[PDB]
Amino acid sequence: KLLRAVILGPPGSGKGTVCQRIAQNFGLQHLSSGHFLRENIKASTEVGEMAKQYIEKSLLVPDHVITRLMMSELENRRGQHWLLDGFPRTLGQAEALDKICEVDLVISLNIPFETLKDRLSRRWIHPPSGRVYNLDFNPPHVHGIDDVTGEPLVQQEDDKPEAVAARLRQYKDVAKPVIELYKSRGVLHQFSGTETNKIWPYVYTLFSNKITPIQSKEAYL
Repeated sequence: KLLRAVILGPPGSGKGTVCQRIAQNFGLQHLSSGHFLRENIKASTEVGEMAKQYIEKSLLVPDHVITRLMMSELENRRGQHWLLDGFPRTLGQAEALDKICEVDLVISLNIPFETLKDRLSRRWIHPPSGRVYNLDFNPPHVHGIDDVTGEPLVQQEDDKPEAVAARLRQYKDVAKPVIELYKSRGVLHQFSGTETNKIWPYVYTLFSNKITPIQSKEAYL
């Protein structure tokens, strides 16, 4: 009856964007830990003020605080369709979620490493300012130099294949137990394609199979 949907993927996969587009196209509310955290901190709720302290003191909000905050928000929404963006991250979080609902749909965006590494291979940066140029997207106005200063661009260590592969492995170590849990329940769709422009229709058809769209012309595209 009510859709319980989750979208997962590593940083830079496009899941925040796809979630928002799904939210507009299907009239779902975009639910994420980041969004509820900001809301709670802004409103100075009990969990909000804890979270604030975690960020200021340790630069990191513990998973159990995110869990607490999500479960309490989702409990105030049990009469609506849920689209969870990037939650559950960990297996304990998944176990908590399963106590409050039956998850019907999990999408994981598992873009091949070769594809992620190639996008990052044409990133150039102006170190002093942090200005970023992707040559296939937002190239500099003059080859090899910063738009503002005319100073040389460089390729940084964070975008090199070894740094990228290490971050990908860290993400998968955390994500794998959740993927396996939902894979076993028959609810899981993994995008592993090379054409990232196909992510949007791939996700869209999976929601169209569950719920009727609000017939926007902003689907294509």
